[PDB]
Amino acid sequence: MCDQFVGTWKFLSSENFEDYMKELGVGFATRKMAGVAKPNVTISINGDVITIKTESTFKNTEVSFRLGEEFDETTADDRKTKNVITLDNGILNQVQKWDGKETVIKRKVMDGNLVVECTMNTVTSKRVYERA
Repeated sequence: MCDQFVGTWKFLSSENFEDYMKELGVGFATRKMAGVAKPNVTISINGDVITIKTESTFKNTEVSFRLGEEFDETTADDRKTKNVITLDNGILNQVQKWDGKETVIKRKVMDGNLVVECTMNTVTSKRVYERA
């Protein structure tokens, strides 16, 4: 019926993740630990406030936001970013901006799988997660 964002998702696979993180400017070596982790992402909703909590990784993070409203995030690679997330037809669209640069992270639920497609400049990278 509806499998939607809320709940807990376990890494399954990734594609092109290395060239994306290079495009972002992630340092050689942070790129390494990022490619061995199998992160667990929990999406939780409290009223009109979404929380995306990333665990089982090298550096755990938690971001809480309201749709359409701009917020700050210091990312697990030390970027200091401004973000706006919107929702259109079941896809969360995050626009992440630091230094005249920008990345777009799209999240969509497809049949108990969460597909996160990240795009910067030329480069796109897909990560798939399985519902826990």
